[PDB]
Amino acid sequence: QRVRTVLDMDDPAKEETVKELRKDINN
Amino acid sequence: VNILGLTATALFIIIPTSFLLILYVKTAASE
Amino acid sequence: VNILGLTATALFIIIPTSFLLILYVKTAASE
Amino acid sequence: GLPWYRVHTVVINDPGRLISVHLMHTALVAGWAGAMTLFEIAVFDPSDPVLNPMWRQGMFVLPFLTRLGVTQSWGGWTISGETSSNPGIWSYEGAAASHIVLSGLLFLASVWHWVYWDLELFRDPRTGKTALDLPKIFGIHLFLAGLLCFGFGAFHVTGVFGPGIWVSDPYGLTGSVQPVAPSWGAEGFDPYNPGGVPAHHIAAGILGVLAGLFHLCVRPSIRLYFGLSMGSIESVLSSSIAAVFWAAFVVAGTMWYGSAATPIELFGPTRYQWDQGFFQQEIQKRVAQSTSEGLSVSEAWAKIPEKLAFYDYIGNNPAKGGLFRTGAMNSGDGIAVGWLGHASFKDQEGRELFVRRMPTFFETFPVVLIDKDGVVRADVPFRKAESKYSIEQVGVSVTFYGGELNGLTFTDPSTVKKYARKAQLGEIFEFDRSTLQSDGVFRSSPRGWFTFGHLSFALLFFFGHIWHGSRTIFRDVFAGIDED
Amino acid sequence: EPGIVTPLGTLLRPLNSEAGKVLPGWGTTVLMAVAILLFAVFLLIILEIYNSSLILDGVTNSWESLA
Amino acid sequence: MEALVYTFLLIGTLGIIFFSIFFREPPRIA
Amino acid sequence: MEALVYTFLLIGTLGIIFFSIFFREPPRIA
Amino acid sequence: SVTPSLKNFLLSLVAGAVVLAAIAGAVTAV
Amino acid sequence: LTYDELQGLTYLQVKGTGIANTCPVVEQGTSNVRELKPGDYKLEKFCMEPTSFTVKEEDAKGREEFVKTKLLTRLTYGLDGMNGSMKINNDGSVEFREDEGLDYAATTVKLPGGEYVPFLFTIKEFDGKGTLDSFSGDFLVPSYRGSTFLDPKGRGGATGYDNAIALPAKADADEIQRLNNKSYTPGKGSAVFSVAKVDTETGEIAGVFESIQPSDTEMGAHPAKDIKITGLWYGQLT
Amino acid sequence: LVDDRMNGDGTGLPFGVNDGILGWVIAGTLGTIWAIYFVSQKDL
Amino acid sequence: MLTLKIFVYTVVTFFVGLFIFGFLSNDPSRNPGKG
Amino acid sequence: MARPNPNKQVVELNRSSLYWGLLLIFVLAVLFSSYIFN
Ligand code: CLA
Ligand code: CLA
Ligand code: CLA
Ligand code: CLA
Ligand code: CLA
Ligand SMILES: CCCCCCCCCCCCCCCC(=O)OC[C@H](COP(=O)(O)OC[C@@H](O)CO)OC(=O)CCCCCCCCCCCCCCC
Ligand SMILES: CCCCCCCCCCCCCCCCCC(=O)OC[C@H](CO)OC(=O)CCCCCCCCCCCCCCCCC
Ligand SMILES: CC1=C(/C=C/C(C)=C/C=C/C(C)=C/C=C/C=C(C)/C=C/C=C(C)/C=C/C2=C(C)CCCC2(C)C)C(C)(C)CCC1
Repeated sequence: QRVRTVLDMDDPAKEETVKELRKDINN
Repeated sequence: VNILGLTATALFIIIPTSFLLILYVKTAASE
Repeated sequence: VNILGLTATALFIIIPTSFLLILYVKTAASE
Repeated sequence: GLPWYRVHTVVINDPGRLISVHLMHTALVAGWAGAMTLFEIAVFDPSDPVLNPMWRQGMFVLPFLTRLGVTQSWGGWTISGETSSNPGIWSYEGAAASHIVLSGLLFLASVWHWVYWDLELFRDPRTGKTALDLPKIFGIHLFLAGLLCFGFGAFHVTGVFGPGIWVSDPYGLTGSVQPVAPSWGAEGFDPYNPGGVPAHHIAAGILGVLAGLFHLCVRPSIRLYFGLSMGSIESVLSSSIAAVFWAAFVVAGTMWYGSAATPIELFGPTRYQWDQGFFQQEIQKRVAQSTSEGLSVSEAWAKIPEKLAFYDYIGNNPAKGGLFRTGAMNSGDGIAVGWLGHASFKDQEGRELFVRRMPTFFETFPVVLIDKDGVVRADVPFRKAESKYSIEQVGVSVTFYGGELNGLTFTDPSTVKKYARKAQLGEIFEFDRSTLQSDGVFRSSPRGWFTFGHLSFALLFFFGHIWHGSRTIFRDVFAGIDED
Repeated sequence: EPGIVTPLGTLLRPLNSEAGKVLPGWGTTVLMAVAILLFAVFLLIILEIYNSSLILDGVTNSWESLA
Repeated sequence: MEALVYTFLLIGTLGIIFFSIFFREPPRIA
Repeated sequence: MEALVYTFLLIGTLGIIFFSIFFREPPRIA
Repeated sequence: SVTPSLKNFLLSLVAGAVVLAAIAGAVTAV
Repeated sequence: LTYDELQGLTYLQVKGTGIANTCPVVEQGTSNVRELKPGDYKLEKFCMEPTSFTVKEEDAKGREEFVKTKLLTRLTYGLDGMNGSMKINNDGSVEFREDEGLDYAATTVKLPGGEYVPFLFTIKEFDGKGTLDSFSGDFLVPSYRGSTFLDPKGRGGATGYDNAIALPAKADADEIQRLNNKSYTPGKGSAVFSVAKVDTETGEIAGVFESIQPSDTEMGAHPAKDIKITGLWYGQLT
Repeated sequence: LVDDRMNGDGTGLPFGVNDGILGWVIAGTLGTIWAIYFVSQKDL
Repeated sequence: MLTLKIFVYTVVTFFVGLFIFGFLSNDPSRNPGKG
Repeated sequence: MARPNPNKQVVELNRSSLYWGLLLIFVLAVLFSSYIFN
């Protein structure tokens, strides 16, 4: 449910994940 | 065996077949 | 592998060599 | 006499023997299809569709049989792991035998057309010379191709009369051969939409029938006839080779990037699903859900399917093989026989760490453990002196959830290092390597081999199209220039 | 000398009897060019959809389209 | 594997038979 | 085993070279 | 209906037609 | 066919028809069953005819079920002419015993996939307890092969080589379940019989049965499967 | 019985004809060939 | 099975009838001999 | 055309082309044998 947590948890394992590459202008 | 018999059979087919085909093709070119 | 590469190499040597020898022997008998 | 590379030119002006060599070629190709099917059936192991699917076993034409509906065997097994009590005629071996019989019949027809080449059908009724009305023949062939395309799209893939096509969920878990409704909107041009295939085939078959009728009726103009050399069969050969390598590029790109017509349950995952974290994202979303709902970590990782966990593994990446690493992926890294569970890493301070996953380029990759905020917290150093982030210094333990090691926690660095090195490759599995004597190096997927072969053929056929267009346009100077 | 006469060859003979028959002028070349440019536009459309250079409403252009 | 070899050898022998029957050198009355 | 194959291939290449030099089709000036 | 990507694509088709007309005019300008 | 009209036909007009493998059918009588005189009866002309063979099987996806087979043998699966005694009480309790007869039939079925499953369809030494609408019990399933049966290499239990002799240096410690011993240990099977039709003028009883029994073990080898036989049964009382 | 079969074996069956359609197709085929031969006689 | 039997009976009857009426079709006249 | 096929042509391969083909085959074998044996 926590998209921010699942984003910050997929990020260190893989920085090229589309969740990290998508809608990150807001970040 | 499974593979040494395989290569033995393949060579025994192909090499005499090559020899016969060489002789036949030269003969047939000589009609 | 040790023997499948062996039969691959042997076939790649012999079959085109057979083809070339057929054509050459036919030609040399023709001329 | 002729050079060896010109022998097949003896059938340029012999339509009957051109038909004969085409028939022989068709016989050889059908016989290859049958024999390849029988080889793949003889060497295929169907006992585990989850951890040993066909794309782990080097099956090349088995996915193409499964894609259009052939899913059962005469050996009593279904490709979906069920039991086939009445496979019928059209099993895998049935299609193989049908192709062998077709090859034999085409061989006989090729013999007949080689012997009876001098058919008055091939004579022009005006001058008595041998000729082919190539625009009319193209019209007939285009009409037939449109009819066949329309029938394939309207009866086979829709399930109206045929079996449908293979359709799966986005994560390749519950795929089966299903009837497919056409998609007549813009979504019909979605490549991953299965509904685009029947709609394309219906519309393109109708257009092919209409254009074939047009080419049956309307004769070409003199300007375009002379420009494209419609009286020469080599012009048709050049344009056909052009269309064929265009199609080869299309199918190579479609297979490499994935589409509705290249399912992952049949061909394996794509490299971009590993690059963009497709299965990793789905697994972590399914774990984040049911954690908010109120389950612990030991469960809700056991709820994760081993098929999905196997999909999230770089050893199934099609872009991790080699040009001379031959055979099945099972011969590369063993047969996968069990998911060990998710590995969670922690330090002495208790913060959670994640292994940096190996990118597709890297044959080898350093083991790095990164915290939630993107800071490297541990590694397996190359220099075990004046190091600051080793597993021993940081005190990293690993706990497994959901697999054969569920609930187990390891604190010794010698085992934490090996489990981190395995977690570098994604989800951790146990592999039987003694059965096939696997060498421990990654192989390529059938989609990767397909893409390589078809891209190479596409470039070689671009050269062939150049050569034959050159031969057509410059025929009168083929033996040399006019000297005047 | 004539060829080999077969019943099927006689049946198929009118379909191969008009070799070299052409229309004067340019014929339907303008219509062919219109069809070719329309086909080029269509191929560009599908290429840009599958390249994600063209974004449409119901076209997800991802594996989630399997859903 | 061995069944493949046996079937191949048998069908190759039958192909040689077929060719020797139907594509033989025709005996000439001269 | 593989060393035998490598040596045989190299020696066969050198034999082809030897034959191409000394048993070439002679350039005829007519 | 029409996305900004679709509008830009249609305008690009218009621009391509314009530049083809321009190069035809450059050809006939001699 | 009823037993009376079966005995009304001669061997020449029964021969080749298959009726010799078919149980008699009680065409007359009633289905009240409990309207039977209780007491001690001599079970006589007991006969059993299968109508279905199914084999317990496990597929790749993890599902266990009884799959349908193709009967490889011909009409040789009938049991008939068996004898015994049965006890009926006024409350409806019944005890069922089969003494001897043609109480075994070697049968072979083919699984989808081409696998041969031989088994001994038997009901011998069957103890059955229950009620008139259903009584369940156990029966002995002997070994498919006798102890003097020889394999294609001559090895066997009470006769043979006890080792692979075509290999002068390979018969030891690995083919122990193939050569070191040929086990003929008997098995057991479960059955449930249910009386359906009865005629008290003649004492004939009939009904359906459902049995589950092990298949052949190939003389201490590849493990047996469970064969589920549904069928009809018939008999006469006293 | 567990399966269906013709059960025509033995029993002294005339030409092995267990169904009259077999005798009819035998008679029809023989009579058709005879009729072709008969309407085609005196033609040699 | 009965369909297969009917088809095979038709095939065998056809070929046997061809045989019978072929030898009935003036077969002793089909020779190159004189007289 | 007639009873014989008029499109009969005679294939030729001189000794220089034989040497080139043999060299090509053996050199390809030398180059690729290490990779095939792996
Ligand atoms: C479009 C073509 C195509 C594609 C993409 C595939 C793909 C596949 N086949 Mg396949 N197959 C094909 C056509 C194809 N095949 C045909 C035409 C045949 C009949 C000969 C076979 C026969 C075949 C067998 C019998 C087997 C495969 C297997 C394989 C799988 C393992 C990977 C592989 O190909 O081996 C690795 C591929 C290569 C190393 C390619 C070699 C690269 C080029 C050709 C070398 C350049 C030429 C060079 C000059 C040769 C000189 C060498 C000489 C010195 C020896 C893979 C899924 C295997 C499998 O897993 O079976 C289940 C297997 O055992 N196939
Ligand atoms: C109701 C209408 C309808 C529907 C819904 C579809 C739906 C579909 N059609 Mg279409 N089509 C229709 C009618 C329809 N069509 C009709 C009436 C025609 C005319 C007969 C066609 C002709 C047609 C063609 C010719 C193509 C399709 C394709 C497709 C697919 C598009 C998505 C995709 O995978 O593209 C992916 C494919 C592309 C984006 C094509 C890109 C090609 C580029 C521009 C060039 C590639 C080669 C180039 C030389 C590059 C060389 C290499 C490079 C490195 C240098 C989809 C299945 C494509 C297909 O089959 O895809 C598998 C395709 O190639 N259709
Ligand atoms: C009754 C005939 C028949 C049938 C229905 C089958 C059926 C099958 N064959 Mg096939 N085949 C046959 C004849 C047949 N074949 C013959 C004649 C040959 C020799 C050429 C073969 C050789 C062959 C091979 C090489 C293979 C099979 C395979 C297959 C299987 C999957 C087919 C597939 O993936 O389609 C895919 C087919 C296509 C994508 C073709 C699309 C057509 C293109 C796009 C046409 C483009 C040009 C066209 C003119 C444009 C039209 C314009 C438009 C406006 C109309 C299936 C069991 C495959 C398999 O798994 O075998 C084990 C496979 O590998 N077959
Ligand atoms: C379907 C397409 C196709 C077909 C019908 C032809 C047909 C023709 N080509 Mg070819 N060509 C094509 C594709 C095609 N080409 C491509 C892809 C290439 C680029 C690689 C070329 C480049 C080319 C050249 C450069 C020449 C021709 C020539 C010829 C003519 C004689 C060929 C001959 O005798 O070869 C004889 C070949 C052999 C005796 C042995 C070849 C063995 C090869 C090298 C390896 C084995 C191939 C393998 C068994 C097949 C599997 C691969 C397959 C999947 C493609 C003939 C009209 C010649 C011509 O125009 O003559 C006037 C000529 O000089 N072709
Ligand atoms: C290096 C590339 C190249 C070369 C020089 C040749 C050479 C030849 N082609 Mg061509 N051809 C090519 C590639 C090539 N082609 C490819 C990729 C295709 C598509 C499959 C074809 C399709 C084709 C056919 C079907 C035929 C030939 C034929 C011929 C011959 C006559 C000249 C002709 O018609 O040109 C072809 C013209 C071009 C290649 C120019 C194309 C320019 C386009 C319109 C630009 C469009 C750009 C546009 C903005 C799209 C941008 C896309 C982007 C967004 C991705 C000649 C031997 C004809 C012939 O008479 O042969 C005997 C014939 O029948 N060609
Ligand atoms: C299904 C299995 C199929 C089996 C495959 C059968 C085909 C195998 C043989 C095909 C190719 C044969 C080639 C013959 C070669 C040959 O025929 O001789 C040269 C050939 C001769 O041309 P001509 O027209 O002058 O020949 C006239 C006739 O005598 C030839 O038919 O020229 C060519 O164009 C062929 C290729 C260029 C020649 C150069 C290629 C060789 C260079 C090798 C370099 C090695 C050195 C490397 C050092 C770094
Ligand atoms: C299982 C059922 C089949 C039973 C098998 C036995 C059937 C009885 C066959 C006995 C025939 C006796 C030999 C007659 C002369 C044979 C040579 C001949 O023919 O010599 C020829 C001779 C020359 O004139 O003819 C003649 O002398 C006249 C000869 C009369 C030919 C008899 C034909 C009877 C009717 C045939 C079927 C009705 C046929 C109609 C079918 C049409 C399509 C439905
Ligand atoms: C006669 C007859 C018959 C029989 C048939 C048969 C038996 C067939 C077959 C066949 C077959 C069985 C075939 C097969 C084939 C194969 C092929 C044709 C192939 C191939 C190959 C290739 C071409 C490859 C190449 C390569 C290599 C070598 C490696 C890698 C690279 C490449 C890929 C290039 C019948 C009775 C039915 C009918 C009557 C008649």
